[PDB]
Amino acid sequence: SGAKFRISLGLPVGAVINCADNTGAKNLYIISVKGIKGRLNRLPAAGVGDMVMATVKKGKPELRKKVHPAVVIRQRKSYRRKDGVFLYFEDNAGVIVNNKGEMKGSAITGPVAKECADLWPRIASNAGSIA
Amino acid sequence: MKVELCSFSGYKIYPGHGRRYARTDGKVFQFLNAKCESAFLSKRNPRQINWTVLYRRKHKKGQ
Amino acid sequence: SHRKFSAPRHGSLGFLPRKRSSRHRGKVKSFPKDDPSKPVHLTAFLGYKAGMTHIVREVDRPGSKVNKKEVVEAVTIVETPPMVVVGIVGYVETPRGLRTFKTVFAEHISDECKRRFYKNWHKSKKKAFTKYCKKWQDDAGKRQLDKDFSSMKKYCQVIRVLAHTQMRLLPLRQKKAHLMEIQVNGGTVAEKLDWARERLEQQVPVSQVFGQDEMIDVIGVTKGKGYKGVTSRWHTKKLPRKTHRGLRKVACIGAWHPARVAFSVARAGQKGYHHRTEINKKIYKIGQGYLIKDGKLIKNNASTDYDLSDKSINPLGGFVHYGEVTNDFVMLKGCVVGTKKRVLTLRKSLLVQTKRRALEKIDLKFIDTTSKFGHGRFQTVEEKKAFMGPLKKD
RNA sequence: CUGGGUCGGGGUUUCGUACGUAGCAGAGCAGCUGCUGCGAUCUAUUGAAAGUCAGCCCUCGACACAAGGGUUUGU
RNA sequence: AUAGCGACGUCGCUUUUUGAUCCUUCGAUGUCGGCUCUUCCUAUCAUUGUGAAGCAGAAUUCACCAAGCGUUGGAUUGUUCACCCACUAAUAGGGAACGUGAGCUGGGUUUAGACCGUCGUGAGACAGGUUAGUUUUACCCUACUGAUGAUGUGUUGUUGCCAUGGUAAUCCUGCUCAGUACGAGAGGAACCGCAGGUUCAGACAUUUGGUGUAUGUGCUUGGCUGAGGAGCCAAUGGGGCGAAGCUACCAUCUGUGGGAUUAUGACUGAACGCCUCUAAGUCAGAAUCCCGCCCAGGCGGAACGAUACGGCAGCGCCGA
RNA sequence: AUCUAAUUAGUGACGCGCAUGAAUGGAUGAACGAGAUUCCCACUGUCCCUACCUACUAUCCAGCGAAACCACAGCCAAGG
RNA sequence: GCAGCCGACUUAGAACUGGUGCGGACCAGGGGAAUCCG
RNA sequence: UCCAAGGUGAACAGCCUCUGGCAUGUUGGAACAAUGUAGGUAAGGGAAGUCGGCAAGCCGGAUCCGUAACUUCGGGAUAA
Ligand SMILES: [Mg+2]
Ligand SMILES: [Mg+2]
Ligand SMILES: [Mg+2]
Ligand SMILES: [Mg+2]
Ligand SMILES: [Mg+2]
Ligand SMILES: [Mg+2]
Ligand SMILES: [Mg+2]
Ligand SMILES: [Mg+2]
Ligand SMILES: [Mg+2]
Ligand SMILES: [Mg+2]
Ligand SMILES: [Mg+2]
Ligand SMILES: [Mg+2]
Ligand SMILES: [Mg+2]
Ligand SMILES: [Mg+2]
Ligand SMILES: [Mg+2]
Ligand SMILES: [Mg+2]
Ligand SMILES: [Mg+2]
Ligand SMILES: [Mg+2]
Ligand SMILES: [Mg+2]
Ligand SMILES: [Mg+2]
Ligand SMILES: [Mg+2]
Ligand SMILES: [Mg+2]
Ligand SMILES: [Mg+2]
Ligand SMILES: [Mg+2]
Ligand SMILES: [Mg+2]
Ligand SMILES: [Mg+2]
Ligand SMILES: [Mg+2]
Ligand SMILES: [Mg+2]
Ligand SMILES: [Mg+2]
Ligand SMILES: [Mg+2]
Ligand SMILES: [Mg+2]
Ligand SMILES: [Mg+2]
Ligand SMILES: [Mg+2]
Ligand SMILES: [Mg+2]
Ligand SMILES: [Mg+2]
Ligand SMILES: [Mg+2]
Ligand SMILES: [Mg+2]
Ligand SMILES: [Mg+2]
Repeated sequence: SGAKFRISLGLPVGAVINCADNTGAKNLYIISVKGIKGRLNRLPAAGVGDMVMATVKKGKPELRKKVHPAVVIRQRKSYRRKDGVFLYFEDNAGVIVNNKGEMKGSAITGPVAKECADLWPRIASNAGSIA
Repeated sequence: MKVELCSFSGYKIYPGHGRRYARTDGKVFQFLNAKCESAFLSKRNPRQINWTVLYRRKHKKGQ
Repeated sequence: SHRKFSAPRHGSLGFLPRKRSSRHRGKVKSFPKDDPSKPVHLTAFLGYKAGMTHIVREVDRPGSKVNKKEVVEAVTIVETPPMVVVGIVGYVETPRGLRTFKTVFAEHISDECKRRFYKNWHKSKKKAFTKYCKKWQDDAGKRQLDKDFSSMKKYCQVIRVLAHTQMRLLPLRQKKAHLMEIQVNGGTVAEKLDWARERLEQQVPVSQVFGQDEMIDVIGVTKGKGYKGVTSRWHTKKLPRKTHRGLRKVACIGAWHPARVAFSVARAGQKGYHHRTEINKKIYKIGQGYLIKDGKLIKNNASTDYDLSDKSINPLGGFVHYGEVTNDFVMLKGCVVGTKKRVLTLRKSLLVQTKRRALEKIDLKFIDTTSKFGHGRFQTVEEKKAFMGPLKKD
């Protein structure tokens, strides 16, 4: 019912992030950010809880040389909650999902940001820890 | 509000200030400012930093 | 040939003469529209920018996550000591505009107000209004100005109270008080005038001009930045590193056959110190100044009903580059134009607002008073001493 | 009898615990028959020392200074 | 036949393709692209308002007013072109000396060095390929950006008016409506609310981040002042932390109302006994237009204050 | 075919070779190259997307002081 | 084979110790897989 | 062309000093705007920039381990 608030975005196109699931992929090469219109010379960038297109540069052979939708769950750029706390994680990590939203994998390693959790309910179910 | 303590310095965190930090294995930590944050990231032990509440408590200073 | 790739133009031509403002005090270009139905009231005020701080407040808006939650918001402190009303000026509509008709001044004018009439108070003999003031204590002058009041009532359609601020109470170097004309919006001209004629040479606090959780406009002058290049004046794209004759420039001024530099092309020059009017700033708190109540003074003008402390709005060590505020102030959400200790004009909203944001009630539960002269750590000196314990200095 | 200015004093804040002195604290080592010397470092004095408007806040402490100088302007 | 197309014909428009010519320039107008930046056109891709479908809904076609606002990020290539990946609401087309080299770059063409293929007996040639190859000058005039000032009101000052210019906001998603209208089913809307976001604009520093020669405070290398203490030199010795100040969609705040009307749909109503939105008269009507809000303030005005000694004097008003 | 999400690039093959080919030398090749190309790791202000700091300038002043260039000069729209 | 007296820079090992900092300034090779040519 | 101190250090390297020499390189003062020239530092990303990783940045000394394909058997090699 409530769309996500604007948060700082620190993952432009061309960033490789950890893949925190059991799909076998170990990398996620951000390809483009869904819902981004952009302007001249402006790289599309993604933050926590944003669906992106990604390719696997290191992992199971059948997951490579292909384009997968993915969702970013942890970022290292500090972002400001509306309650006034600046939060940033240890690493940039995401999971592989399809267009509908449910994960391709089954479990998530490490914490999951609250912004991702309340926006993608299916990921929150598998999230071991929150925020 | 939830007035709360700094992970490294042990001071009092007020709602507008400070910075939150989340490690890959959970264990959410909280820092008063970049001073304490950089000390914690460089893995300085608070017991040997003089201006820390942990150091003062361990050396029984004050009271 | 056309542009291969399109892009919105940099900057706005709506603020085109990017020159230093010809005035230092914000000018009210348009007052709220008058209607005789409402009772008489002022429409503007003068304050001084002091600083910014946090507030923690509960949010009441169904639909969003912040509903029934609490958030922190930046607020700006504006010190507003009560104004002094020292005249009234009438205006009559003409086919050529709105021409001033007559001004009437009070008998007693403070020397801090008379400072404004002199470019050098020290060498002057302070002779302003000395002969004018004699019109009030003689029958000739009394019947001279009473029919003037009558003529203003008969022929004037706009009445503006000429009122000056009171810089004696401010912690500033300046003693020359500002003054301005605040239009009076209310009933017909007769009562609109015979209501100001007794407000003459009297106090007007901001609490009876504005109210809480009201949306107002702030008119001021931006912070000056001096001569700036194009890449900082207009935020154009920076040229690549291989450029020969500098890279913080604009590559192509214009085409050939227009044969001139158009006014729409970004050029280097003056940045800052511009006149700006920002609308829809919400009052959060109309504070109450220091006052002596039975010997001791009341100082807890920053104590909420959820905090119950004895801390003033002043932070530890006072406001940086301004001082400490001891008069009634106004707390505005967000940032406002100008620098520290800069004079600001508060103006009532020109628009009628029926929106959740405009009509939202405000109930603070915490005002941050930690030091701004660095990373503040303690709200008040008492709690700082309680935490620290005794020191070597005592 | 008012004004700013300089200095000083507090407030805030930055860094992190000064010199000296003391210690049966100190890897040990040398000399004199337990004592005396060298010894990075450690503990106490010591949230100590130092800086803090030059564009931070308050002072009512001290000091001198401030009733000036020049050029013009008439319906 | 004419929702949508349209053969065989036939009439036009444009100078964003190429030709044709050789009028200007050979005592030289710097000759491809890309980057940057502004403005303009409409032959409208999207958005606003409409009309028509072989328009049930959804989607999609055709047409009208319309250029206000948008029209992206990349792989390959010197490319213009082209193709592909992805996002999007859409990834429409063009002009401005095939805009823009005293703005850049110089990858390509186009000197001199070389290599290969074909041609030539040969020197050499090749809109064949390849590699390396100096990109000069503004202090003048104007234009433009800002900064003093001039101009009259007797001199000055304060408060003001607005003639004129400029002008700015834009699009999307979620929720609800609603699994509803519609439809056999599959599917599947809309307005009104509510919460947000994109691009743009104007600010600002509480907070987060950046800078840091307060050369502020510790640490530390080499040398130097006999040593301690205190310091200094190494073109900022190096390195932690850092006040203030600047500063970031890398933080935070704000972004508006009317009027006449276009297309179109209508009312009354003749011409033409009926009919007709039109002839006379009348109505609703929009990202358009104009103004408001906002920025500047005219060889444009207004109201008001004070208006030059006490030895001299200068002044103002009056003495029809 | 491989490399990429995507490759007029690169590499490996195919050979009907406009117009390859044997001291006008053919093929290969360790070591070397301020030689020409492609990809990968690391690194980074090249970029997203800019900001701040320092030194010398530029700026103003005292003194001292040229040159290029110059028909006359210098606000525009359209017309011819 | 021992005793006494002089001595020049090295190398290795150990303990203690500092806020993990130690070629602390200065000096001071980025790397790998390939193709073409010589 | 000849003479050539001390410390650090492999070193006649770089940095500091002594004997000897000099007065900042044909002017000074006040400011600290833009744009430059020469140095630096930047959150998150890490070549997405560009014809092209141009420029800048990473590594860097010494000691102890370890060191591949290929090879003209010498090397590659301070490989990594
Ligand atoms: Mg680009
Ligand atoms: Mg275009
Ligand atoms: Mg160049
Ligand atoms: Mg501060
Ligand atoms: Mg020319
Ligand atoms: Mg020429
Ligand atoms: Mg049209
Ligand atoms: Mg040119
Ligand atoms: Mg070339
Ligand atoms: Mg050649
Ligand atoms: Mg000059
Ligand atoms: Mg206008
Ligand atoms: Mg800050
Ligand atoms: Mg900081
Ligand atoms: Mg800072
Ligand atoms: Mg010492
Ligand atoms: Mg030297
Ligand atoms: Mg730092
Ligand atoms: Mg209307
Ligand atoms: Mg009509
Ligand atoms: Mg109408
Ligand atoms: Mg490539
Ligand atoms: Mg091949
Ligand atoms: Mg042959
Ligand atoms: Mg032969
Ligand atoms: Mg041959
Ligand atoms: Mg001079
Ligand atoms: Mg080969
Ligand atoms: Mg050779
Ligand atoms: Mg010098
Ligand atoms: Mg000299
Ligand atoms: Mg000389
Ligand atoms: Mg010289
Ligand atoms: Mg960075
Ligand atoms: Mg980093
Ligand atoms: Mg590109
Ligand atoms: Mg290089
Ligand atoms: Mg090798």
